[PDB]
Amino acid sequence: STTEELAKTFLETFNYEAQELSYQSSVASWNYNTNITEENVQNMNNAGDKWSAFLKEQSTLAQMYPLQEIQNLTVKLQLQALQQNGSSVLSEDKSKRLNTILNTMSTIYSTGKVCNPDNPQECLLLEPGLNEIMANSLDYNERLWAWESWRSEVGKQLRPLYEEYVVLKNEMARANHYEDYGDYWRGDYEVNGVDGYDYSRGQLIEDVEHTFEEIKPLYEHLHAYVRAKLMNAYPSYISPIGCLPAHLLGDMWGRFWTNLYSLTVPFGQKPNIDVTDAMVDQAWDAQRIFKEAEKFFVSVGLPNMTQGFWENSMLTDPGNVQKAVCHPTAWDLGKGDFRILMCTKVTMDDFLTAHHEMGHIQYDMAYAAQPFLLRNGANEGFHEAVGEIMSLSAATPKHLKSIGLLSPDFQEDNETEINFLLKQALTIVGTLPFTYMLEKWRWMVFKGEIPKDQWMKKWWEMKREIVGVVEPVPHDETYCDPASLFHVSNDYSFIRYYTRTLYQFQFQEALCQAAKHEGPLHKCDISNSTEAGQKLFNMLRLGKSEPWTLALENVVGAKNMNVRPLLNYFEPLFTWLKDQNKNSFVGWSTDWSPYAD
Amino acid sequence: STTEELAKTFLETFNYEAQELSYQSSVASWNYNTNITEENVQNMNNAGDKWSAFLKEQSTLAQMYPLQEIQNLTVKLQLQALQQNGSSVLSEDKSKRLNTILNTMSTIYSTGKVCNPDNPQECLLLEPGLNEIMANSLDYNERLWAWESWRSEVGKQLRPLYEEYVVLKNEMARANHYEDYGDYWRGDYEVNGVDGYDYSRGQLIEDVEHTFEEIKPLYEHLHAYVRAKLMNAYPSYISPIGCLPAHLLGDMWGRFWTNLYSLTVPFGQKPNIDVTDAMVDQAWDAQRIFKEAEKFFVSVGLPNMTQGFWENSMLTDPGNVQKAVCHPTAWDLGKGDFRILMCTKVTMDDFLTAHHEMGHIQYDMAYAAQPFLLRNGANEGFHEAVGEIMSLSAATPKHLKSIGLLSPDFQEDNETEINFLLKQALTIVGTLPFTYMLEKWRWMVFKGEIPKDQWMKKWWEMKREIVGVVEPVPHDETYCDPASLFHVSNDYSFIRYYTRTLYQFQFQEALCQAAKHEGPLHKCDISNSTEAGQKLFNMLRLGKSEPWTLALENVVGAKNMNVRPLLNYFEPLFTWLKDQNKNSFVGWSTDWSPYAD
Amino acid sequence: PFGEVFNATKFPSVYAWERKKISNCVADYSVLYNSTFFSTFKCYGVSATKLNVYADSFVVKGDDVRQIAPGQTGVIADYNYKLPDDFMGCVLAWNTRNIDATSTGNYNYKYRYLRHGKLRPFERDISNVPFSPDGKPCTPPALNCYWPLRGYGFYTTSGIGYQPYRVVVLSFE
Amino acid sequence: PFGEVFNATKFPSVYAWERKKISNCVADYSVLYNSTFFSTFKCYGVSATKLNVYADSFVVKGDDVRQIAPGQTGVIADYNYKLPDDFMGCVLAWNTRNIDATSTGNYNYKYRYLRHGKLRPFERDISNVPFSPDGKPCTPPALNCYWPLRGYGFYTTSGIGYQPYRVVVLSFE
Ligand SMILES: CC(=O)N[C@@H]1[C@@H](O)[C@H](O)[C@@H](CO)O[C@@H]1O
Ligand SMILES: CC(=O)N[C@@H]1[C@@H](O)[C@H](O)[C@@H](CO)O[C@@H]1O
Ligand SMILES: CC(=O)N[C@@H]1[C@@H](O)[C@H](O)[C@@H](CO)O[C@@H]1O
Ligand SMILES: CC(=O)N[C@@H]1[C@@H](O)[C@H](O)[C@@H](CO)O[C@@H]1O
Ligand SMILES: CC(=O)N[C@@H]1[C@@H](O)[C@H](O)[C@@H](CO)O[C@@H]1O
Ligand SMILES: CC(=O)N[C@@H]1[C@@H](O)[C@H](O)[C@@H](CO)O[C@H]1O
Ligand SMILES: [Cl-]
Ligand SMILES: [Cl-]
Ligand SMILES: [Zn+2]
Ligand SMILES: [Zn+2]
Repeated sequence: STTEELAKTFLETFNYEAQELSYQSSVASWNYNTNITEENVQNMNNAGDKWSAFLKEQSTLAQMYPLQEIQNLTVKLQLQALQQNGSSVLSEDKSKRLNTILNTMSTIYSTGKVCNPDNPQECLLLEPGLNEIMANSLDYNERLWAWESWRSEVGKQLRPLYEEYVVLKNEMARANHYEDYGDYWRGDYEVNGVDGYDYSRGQLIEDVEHTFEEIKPLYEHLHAYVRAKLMNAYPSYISPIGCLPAHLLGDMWGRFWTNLYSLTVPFGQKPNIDVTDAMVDQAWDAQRIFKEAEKFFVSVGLPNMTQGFWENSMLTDPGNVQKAVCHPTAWDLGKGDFRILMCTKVTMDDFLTAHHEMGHIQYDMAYAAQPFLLRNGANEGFHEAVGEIMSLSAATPKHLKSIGLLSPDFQEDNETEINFLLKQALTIVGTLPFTYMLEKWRWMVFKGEIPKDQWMKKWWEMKREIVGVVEPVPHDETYCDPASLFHVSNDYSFIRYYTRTLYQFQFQEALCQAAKHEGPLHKCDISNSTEAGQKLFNMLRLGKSEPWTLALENVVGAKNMNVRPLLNYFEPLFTWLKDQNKNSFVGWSTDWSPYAD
Repeated sequence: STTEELAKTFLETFNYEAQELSYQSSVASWNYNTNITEENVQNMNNAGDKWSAFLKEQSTLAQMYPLQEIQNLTVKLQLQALQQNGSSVLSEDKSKRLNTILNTMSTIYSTGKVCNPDNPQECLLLEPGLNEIMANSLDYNERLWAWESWRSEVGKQLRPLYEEYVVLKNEMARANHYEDYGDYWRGDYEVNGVDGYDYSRGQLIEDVEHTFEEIKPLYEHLHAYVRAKLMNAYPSYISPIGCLPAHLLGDMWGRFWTNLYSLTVPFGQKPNIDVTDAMVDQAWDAQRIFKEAEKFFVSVGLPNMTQGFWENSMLTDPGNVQKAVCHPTAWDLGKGDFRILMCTKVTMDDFLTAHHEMGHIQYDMAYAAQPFLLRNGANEGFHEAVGEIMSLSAATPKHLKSIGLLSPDFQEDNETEINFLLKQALTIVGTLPFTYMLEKWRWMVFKGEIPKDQWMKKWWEMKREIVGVVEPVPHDETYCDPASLFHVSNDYSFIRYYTRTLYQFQFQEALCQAAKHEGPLHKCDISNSTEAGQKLFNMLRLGKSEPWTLALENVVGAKNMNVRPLLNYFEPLFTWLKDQNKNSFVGWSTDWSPYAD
Repeated sequence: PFGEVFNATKFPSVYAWERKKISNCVADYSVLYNSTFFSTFKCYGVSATKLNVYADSFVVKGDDVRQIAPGQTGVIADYNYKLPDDFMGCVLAWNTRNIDATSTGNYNYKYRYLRHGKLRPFERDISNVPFSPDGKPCTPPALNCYWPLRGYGFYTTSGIGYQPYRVVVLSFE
Repeated sequence: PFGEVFNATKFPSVYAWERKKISNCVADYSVLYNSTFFSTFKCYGVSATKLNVYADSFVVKGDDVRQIAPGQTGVIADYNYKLPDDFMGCVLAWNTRNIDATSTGNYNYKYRYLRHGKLRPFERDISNVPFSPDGKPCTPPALNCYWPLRGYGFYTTSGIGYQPYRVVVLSFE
């Protein structure tokens, strides 16, 4: 009859009601994404709103319970999740307007197009068209064109909205007792009450920046090596001591240097670790891919997929006569209903992707025992981390040999190790500075530290300083380049990609330690190990129930995010780089730019 | 013209002369030990005397130099070393008699044989035959026989001589300004003048006994565990609360429990960490063993063996038609002449012993740069310790894999680790008590604290109380059991094997640190670490040119010996032991006997 | 007359389970032995015959079948149907996802999730009175007042533990 | 006439080294170029030819060969044979363990370990006069009186650095 007991009986009703509405919503969202009928877009919104309403109504009611007046770890968590004053904390107009902005920014980005200045007839969308240029084109100017067009068009448009977005979003943040929207976001990493596992919203920046320091040397060398390589691609356009022209990086923003591989490859004479054709030559279908991935998890002591998984999943593009979205996604509908949606092509990329996806599903399964509100990864970085773990083990020539997709011969010579690691750093290491830099600006912009009259002038004061990248054309304030990147002008916390990245390496290490693994860390295949699964499932079964600090500890034995395992994955590379950089300049000068004067 | 200058030119003459006679002596002793011809036993004595004479003549002469009147560290050492009285301090008859005793005892031991009571034709020699029984026989009585015969035969004989040995050797001691021969021996460890680095003859006992107390708990569990196991081997012959029957320990005296492995192994279903058969199965010969250990030292940055080593050494028993002493020895003849003498059998014990022997040789090489009189280990325990350092790294399963005596697979789980630790303890931990107890008994008998009428009472009293062992049959003063062992009746100090074991692990801790080693000390292999290589050689190079306390501090940072490292190396096995012993009595009763029945 | 219990076209909700009495009948039980059509059969007596009984029918979620046994924790066993720690016969169950579940949802089957104090073996509460965790009458929408009866909602694309199961519990006295 | 120097059956002791004068000869030196038979060849000038000399013969311990060069510390170079810091030609040595060394001991080759003051380049002292660290005539066995000359004693089973080495030092002017 105390306030604790009234709360328990409350959450009890919530769980049972959420489960029903939530399930109706997912089954709806799914039906639409797998079958884009007109009727469906209504139903997806039908259940989509009842579910929203329910939460809103529950949140407001869950508000009438003092969690500060609760002696029970678990319940407090659930309540606080529900005590989402949400947008509602604002006012009729503010909340209305804010959503107007959110939706507008989202539409502009997704719908914005740029047209060829000396061919106004043909316009291109960021996907594909533009993106396709930024990933394959070797023409400096064409690449310049895209890069600039996109920021000069959709960018400029989002500026006004992003400005107000920051305002409205901040009022909201402060009203819920945060310093700013940044503080809000950083919240996801917080832990109150447990001792030794507690964690603060400031502690994140502290831990982020200190761990980033220990990354620079590796990055600077990667930077120097690609720089010299780029000089040969675009002779004359690059300074051996200066930053890298942002439009030459492989994608629209340089979020990943993955497409730089074609022209930064250490030994182009080396051959094929790419079983893409080996799979094809074996007449592999979507079925085999997934049955295989199942087998993989089964080997470490994890359960088969549910009979339901095979009954309800969509493992291939239905083609026409039934269009669908193709972003590979792992579905946790609820009511023990699991399935994946993926327009599977017989690529090595897709073979790995399948393991990443089924990783998520395996996670969703493990934590199904948790009360509804705890059924989620420890933090935004956990689920992605667990998926990347999987790609890592399956990618190894050892595993691929084990499967019989790689010739049981094939010597894993000292050179294919480099080719491989470099193509990994280009994606994995290349993104850290960018990702940190991105949230660093965002963060500060919400804390008032970056005046509206010094926004873009600060974006680049930091891209040059932090990322070693420069703007091929200068930008004043009619520009809003950061919002030019999806997650930004779509309201998503970005630092996840950093902490995820660091996590997955700690995981992989602890698991190859557990899988008793001798070789270099990047050749490890947790496959066929059960004490590996165990050490993992031990944290996989928690979801949000505990503090990540504990969940993470359950696998690594650490109470915090650690850079060192990540550096260890690139130790063989790091040394090679330093050597290659023997007579090359390591570092950059912020003052140089490709347009000068 | 000063006294220091007259001295310099003296030692200069000594070194050049000593080198010639000493060399001839060694080449003589070697030629005997490897080819026991008649002519040879003369020449061994020949040069052996010319060398004795030269020293005696140089001793009296060195006397005439006031070292107190010398302001140079080096020379003072050398002189003082020459300023010795040795046997000479006695008389014509005493010194003659003493040597008669020394040689008689030494011959009785080496030449004694026991003949089968119900087979007066076949007799057995301590080595092999007798030793073979004590190392393999599972028969209570056959082992009872051996053990008893040997002490009943050669033992009774030496009793008379040992009694006189004690007298004459004590006079000798006291005449040189010592309390007793015990004080004499304990001398090796002394240091006068340096401050902080001084160490007294009594400090040894103190440090020994104090450090031993801290070893007891570990030994008591090892004891309890092997006891239980032995009860299964010899049903009915052992009391669960009583001491261990001395004839059942695995060698003639129970100096090492190494041969108890076969029937105390924690997990026999594992893949045997005793690579004896592996070696046998792979056709390993003596050359491989030694060439293998050289490779090991080379890997830490030490030199190959000298061409001479390979040409002149004797790495196998010539068999008949050229008998030889088989005690494994490392010869530093002089004139950079180095060789090992070892009747190498393809066993793991031998493979480790090869490393230990070749360690001594490495030490001998490293300090050949030192003036002749400084060419020696810091103290009597340094050489033995350096040899045992090598055995430590080479025994690890990790090294064993590297060598290829263990499957390139082989996953080191936590049971193989107990097995490895249990076996290391059997050898290492098991001798600690046996060694302390032996030296104590002696030290006491030397100090006169033990009357000839109880010589064998107090022995079996301490063998019961300190070691937890018991004579299978009662021994009156007709018996002289300790002399039943080589070192006792061949006039060698023993504590070297205790002090040695402690340094062993101290050195190892520091070395594995210098080798940037991951985790637990017991799993460390310094091979391939030129750094750890360098570190060791740096206190090797020194010879006896330094007080052992300083030299010890150069490598491990401690002025004195400590037991902590040993105890940490054994911790996993310690904790596992306590658990196994939960259903058994831990400790023993001195009151139980296999004959008082 | 067991065919009339097991093959019965419709089953009740656990909160309102049906006890059929059987006396003066002779059955072989073998119409039950020969059945892989059964996902559960845990008896608590034997598995023989005497050709002589209380059959209780209802429906529950797959993961709930575990609670239809002596001792069992709570919710279903606590508030709806509690076997006795004491005596016992058998507990039979079978998946009926194509009978009692639909693609669009089937919420006809109910269960009680709130109450004051647990039920005694074989007790049956069919009351439907607005609940408050501390006595007191109620009047929803009022806060802290909830309706104790709740619908299962069996979707045909759900997990096995979420699919409907018909359960029959035979009791010999 | 070089074969007469190098292939000389017998070489002297260092304290009494032999200097052969070579004038009015023509030698190609190639009979020295083509030789892995030489464990030392340090020249302090060149490695060419003018088809035009002072050959110095003696024997020393392996580890002593290092003193047959300018600068060099002492003992052999100090009291027996000192090359000039100044000018220099070539210094050649070869291992002769099977010629000047015997398993039983070969003490024929001598060297001086005591003296008053160092030698000047190419100086040569062959005196054998009882030595005292302070002037003063001597009479061994008298204390602090030692004979300056001492024998090497070359065993065939010694270390490389203790084995005998024949050394020829060519000097050009
Ligand atoms: C920490 C605590 O208060 N204990 C209980 C816990 O045993 C139970 O599982 C949970 C479910 O409502 O409620 C409370 O959290
Ligand atoms: C002759 C002698 O006593 N040896 C040393 C010598 O090793 C060292 O090079 C020198 C340095 O000052 O001092 C002494 O001369
Ligand atoms: C500078 C000095 O006087 N030191 C010398 C040292 O060089 C030499 O090796 C030693 C040998 O007698 O004597 C002194 O220690
Ligand atoms: C440099 C070194 O010390 N190693 C050499 C090794 O290279 C050589 O092949 C071998 C031949 O006998 O001798 C040594 O082991
Ligand atoms: C202890 C050990 O593994 N030594 C290794 C040897 O195995 C390997 O073949 C070689 C190549 O890098 O390096 C080291 O010598
Ligand atoms: C209502 C609830 O979720 N609590 C249960 C409780 O019934 C159980 O006895 C205990 C396990 O110790 O904790 C939870 O699993
Ligand atoms: Cl940008
Ligand atoms: Cl004994
Ligand atoms: Zn994903
Ligand atoms: Zn030894």
